[PDB]
Amino acid sequence: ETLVRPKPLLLKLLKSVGAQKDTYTMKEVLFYLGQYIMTKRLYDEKQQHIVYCSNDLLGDLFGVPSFSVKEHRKIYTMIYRNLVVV
Amino acid sequence: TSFLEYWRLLSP
Repeated sequence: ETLVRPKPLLLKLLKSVGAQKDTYTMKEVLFYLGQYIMTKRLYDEKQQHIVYCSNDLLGDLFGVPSFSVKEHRKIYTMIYRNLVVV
Repeated sequence: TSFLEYWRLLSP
């Protein structure tokens, strides 16, 4: 119900995996973002919670060259800091 | 992918 307009960098990540809209739901932002890491195979193949994005656009949005998906606050900081809520 | 299960713990 609550819609978001993602900022230029976060939008290029969602759009680079096949998403064509500009206003998203939180479910869609999390789907397309998780699909971006899977398509780009950014996850550590053995412990798939670790995400390497040092030479990736995701790293600019994140701040660090790597993160663990278990760090929810850190992931939600990048998500809401790079979107406009309506 | 075991990645996807980890990532689903983000939402709702």
